[PDB]
Amino acid sequence: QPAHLCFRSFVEALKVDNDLVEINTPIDPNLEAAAITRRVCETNDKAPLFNNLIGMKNGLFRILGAPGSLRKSSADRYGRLARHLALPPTASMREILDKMLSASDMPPIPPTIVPTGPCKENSLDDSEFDLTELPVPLIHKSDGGKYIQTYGMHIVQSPDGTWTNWSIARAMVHDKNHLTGLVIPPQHIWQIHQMWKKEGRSDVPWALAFGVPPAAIMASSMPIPDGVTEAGYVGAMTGSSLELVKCDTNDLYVPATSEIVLEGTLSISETGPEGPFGEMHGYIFPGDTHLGAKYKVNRITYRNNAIMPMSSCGRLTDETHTMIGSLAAAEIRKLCQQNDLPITDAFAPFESQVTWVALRVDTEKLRAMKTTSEGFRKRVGDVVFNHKAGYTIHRLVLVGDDIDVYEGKDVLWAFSTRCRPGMDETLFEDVRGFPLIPYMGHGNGPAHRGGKVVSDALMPTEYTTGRNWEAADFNQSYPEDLKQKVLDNWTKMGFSHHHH
Amino acid sequence: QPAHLCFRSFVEALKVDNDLVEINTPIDPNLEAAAITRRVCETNDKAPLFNNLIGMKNGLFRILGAPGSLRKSSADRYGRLARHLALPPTASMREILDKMLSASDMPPIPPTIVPTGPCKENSLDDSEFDLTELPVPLIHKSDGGKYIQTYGMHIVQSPDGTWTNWSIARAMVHDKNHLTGLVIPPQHIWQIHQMWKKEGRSDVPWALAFGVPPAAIMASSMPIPDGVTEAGYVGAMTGSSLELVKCDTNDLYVPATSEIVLEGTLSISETGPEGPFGEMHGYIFPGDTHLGAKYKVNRITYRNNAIMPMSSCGRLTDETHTMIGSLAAAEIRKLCQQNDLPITDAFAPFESQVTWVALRVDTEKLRAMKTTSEGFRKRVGDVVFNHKAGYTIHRLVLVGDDIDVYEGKDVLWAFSTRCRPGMDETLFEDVRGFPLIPYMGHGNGPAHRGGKVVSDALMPTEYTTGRNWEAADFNQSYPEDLKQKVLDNWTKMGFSHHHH
Ligand SMILES: Cc1cc2c3c(c1C)C(C)(C)C[C@H]1C=C(c4ccccc4)[C@]4(C(=O)NC(=O)N=C4N2C[C@H](O)[C@H](O)[C@H](O)COP(=O)(O)O)N31
Ligand SMILES: Cc1cc2c3c(c1C)C(C)(C)C[C@H]1C=C(c4ccccc4)[C@]4(C(=O)NC(=O)N=C4N2C[C@H](O)[C@H](O)[C@H](O)COP(=O)(O)O)N31
Ligand SMILES: [K+]
Ligand SMILES: [K+]
Ligand SMILES: [K+]
Ligand SMILES: [K+]
Ligand SMILES: [Mn+2]
Ligand SMILES: [Mn+2]
Repeated sequence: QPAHLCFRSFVEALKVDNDLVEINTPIDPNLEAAAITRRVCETNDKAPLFNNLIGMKNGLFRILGAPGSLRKSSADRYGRLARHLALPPTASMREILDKMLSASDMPPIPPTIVPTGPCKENSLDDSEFDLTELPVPLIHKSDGGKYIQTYGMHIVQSPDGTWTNWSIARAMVHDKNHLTGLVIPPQHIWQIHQMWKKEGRSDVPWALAFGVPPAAIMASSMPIPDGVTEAGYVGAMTGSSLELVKCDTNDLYVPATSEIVLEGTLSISETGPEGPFGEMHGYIFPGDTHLGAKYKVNRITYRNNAIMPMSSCGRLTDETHTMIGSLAAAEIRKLCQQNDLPITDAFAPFESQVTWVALRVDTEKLRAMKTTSEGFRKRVGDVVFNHKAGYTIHRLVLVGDDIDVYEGKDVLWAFSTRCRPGMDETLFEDVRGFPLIPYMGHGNGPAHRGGKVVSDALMPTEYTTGRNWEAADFNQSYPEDLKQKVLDNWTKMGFSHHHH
Repeated sequence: QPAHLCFRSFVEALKVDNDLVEINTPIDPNLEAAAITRRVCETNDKAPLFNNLIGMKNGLFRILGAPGSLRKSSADRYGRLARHLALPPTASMREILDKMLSASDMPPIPPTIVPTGPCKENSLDDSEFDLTELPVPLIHKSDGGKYIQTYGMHIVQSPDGTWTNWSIARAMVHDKNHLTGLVIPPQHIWQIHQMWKKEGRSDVPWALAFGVPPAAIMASSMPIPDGVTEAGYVGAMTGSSLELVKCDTNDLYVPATSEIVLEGTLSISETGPEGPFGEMHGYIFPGDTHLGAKYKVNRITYRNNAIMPMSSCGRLTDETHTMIGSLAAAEIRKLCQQNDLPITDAFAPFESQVTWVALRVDTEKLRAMKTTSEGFRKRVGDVVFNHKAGYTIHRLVLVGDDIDVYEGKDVLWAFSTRCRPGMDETLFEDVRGFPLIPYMGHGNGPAHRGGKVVSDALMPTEYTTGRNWEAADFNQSYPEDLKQKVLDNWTKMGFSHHHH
């Protein structure tokens, strides 16, 4: 099966790419696996595959860390993401995000039901498993639980059957047969939960599939529109209908090649302690347990020699940056264009801890609008900050066409030199805020409201007559022939490879 | 003579350090020298010494580019700055800035007058030179003149004789015997000019010395206090009285080993076209000529085989970042401490185009103050933004003791995650602004006023009870023994030198 359609094949692809380290000696899921993975993420090393995890029994489980993290070379920096999508390993960020957006104006390709698959190779009923007995990792030393769920896909469906959502949200072990996890507005798992709670009749049928098709976990991490079933979006993106099998204990459908499947319910009434967790912005606040949603597990099914993917998230760079930020930026780009805003590109700079998105403006189109910074900033911020795709993003930076928004150095240069603090900004206090950012949930103001800004790094003439500067750089401040002469003579003179 | 006391010796030191490329074939001062230098600065390469400059006659002149720019390795990143100061080439930024601040509570060591020196080896009177005939560089293709002066020291003295100031300010050739240049408030060359203009009797006696003692050019780039003669500050810093010789045509004194000396006057009445110039923030606005101050040159004296230092300034990284930003930050650190503010460190992040300064706070001392963010931000911003040392800086970022302000990644992390836009900031509109920043002089508001902000990246408990988080990083989220085990086993497992 292709790597983008089968997690087991994706692991082989990473090996084939010389992007895997297999560790066959015993590794402790209590911190050691996650520490190794953390170190990998902070240094852009090869992904670790822990084949001998202390506490693994009856095939549950191996761990793959850092599945969507960065490679060291520039040329295949994003190669792990490209391997989620059947793209060449040298694919650019633009190409990855375009692939992720491509299904937005295609007909869905609904999934195909098949009678069985590898995820049915083994099973454990409610008398045979105990989640406290599995080698679930402690990912950070102060975490409030062992976070089994950092890179699986929750599956929930609307009461009326018309929308089946796939998404990543964290969850930790509560006891032998329950998890607790984050289920917060405006996320689709929360929106569907609310539908069930208003109906009031039953708990939500649920499945959590780990080691799903890589193309599916990418969509699971992306804020595609309300009401859109991710399976059909992934089908359209990949050009193939995804093969799904029915759960044994409910009528939800999981990818046939899922490594591990939990089947059960998401309660409409119960909660339990959840968190704290070392999170995407780089922090844990020890002891800050909150209540979270409570999941009951009724059945486990799994592949022979099952592999659990794990995100050891925190400071740069891991899945919470490469996937959450970039995929939100992609959706924001489209949202802006659909609102008739002249945005060509969007990216969440890693340097901002993916709390900013830089929006590249087609300034020819901007000039034709005959508008001003105040007006344009307000329009852009209303569109983005009032939409779910803008939820995680607290600062938008508008830049003109000379800036490559995928290059954080250039975004920072533009922001720092072209946006006058205060005057060239509009603050938004009456929008949904993202509480996970420390300055929100642990800050001086309301955890759930405000704290957002549009920072206009467009220069005045970009609205009127056109760019009126040249950069004081090698590229722009010397003629072509001279630049070429310098480059041609560079090593000859005494001064100091793309792949590497 | 020691490298920090003699520019010719400094050039030898760079050679000895394997930090020089001598170019002995013809190089054009029309753009080519500066393009090579620009490329060096953008790639942290070796400094270029142009020994065969097209248009050099009768010993005027060779060029050294990139005299204060960065080296590629991390271990001796700041080695060129260390070589200005007699510090080991591995000196940290903290050590360099402490050296630069050390003379602030020492008695000055006034200079020593000597009868002659190398700067007297050759002379040209007013009938023998023509500044349009010298190999003065065109540094950027759209510059409004050939900028002879990018790394020399202007020397002017108060009318009463009590203060002799040394400073860097740009100047370009106007005609055979005049320059134009920037002379703007609140700079000391401007303050002294104003004294002469109010006296109204004569033009200002002036000298411009190129290739001065490196320790002197560092002080020339630093906003030491009003009224303080840089020569005595440099004497105290180095522990040695600087040797100066008298000008021939006026009673000012220049370093004995200066490579090139211009003697003349700075007019109290005349101006001429000045600029545009590709500047420290990375931009030129072609055609934006302004009037500038006008200098008359009466005499040139120079060393045999004179060398002109040149800054090919613009985008990162050159002298305008390494020296202007860092030396302003140093002075701001001291200013804050002298105002009883609990600041331990200050640095202008390169990523901010040296328009921010990050201030590291001793949060134990902060807690004892029993204050709030609003109050503290206002206090800090009043101190800094009302002082000349804060002139160039438009954003102050307050960070706690876990952040190394010399590491821009960590400043950006703290800013992005700990400072809520708007609420955690105080804007300052009624302070002097720095017009050279594009969003000031070419922006939407007053070029000379406002546009400043204090951004508080201290978290709430840093004011009260103490830090209440741990980072989600390898360092903080795993115990010491485990971290060490991981590191010890890193290469054994399959994963991937300080000097490199
Ligand atoms: C790639 C990835 C995504 C997420 C997470 C993680 C990884 C690795 C971990 C490591 C588990 C960290 C936490 C931290 C998380 C977090 C919480 C809120 C917002 C963003 C992140 C969270 C989480 O617990 N809760 C959450 O509501 N969304 C999460 N997302 C984002 C989420 O997958 C996207 O937003 C997506 O669009 C959802 O789908 P839909 O609702 O649009 O169908 N989660
Ligand atoms: C290291 C360096 C410093 C400066 C410059 C340059 C280099 C290489 C060039 C490349 C020529 C670019 C321009 C760009 C410049 C610029 C203009 C205004 C502020 C900052 C920079 C300027 C300039 O034209 N005018 C100016 O008033 N100050 C300059 N300084 C800063 C100045 O040396 C310090 O501020 C110092 O503290 C002065 O001494 P004092 O007055 O305190 O005694 N100049
Ligand atoms: K999703
Ligand atoms: K602007
Ligand atoms: K000075
Ligand atoms: K704050
Ligand atoms: Mn969804
Ligand atoms: Mn001074």
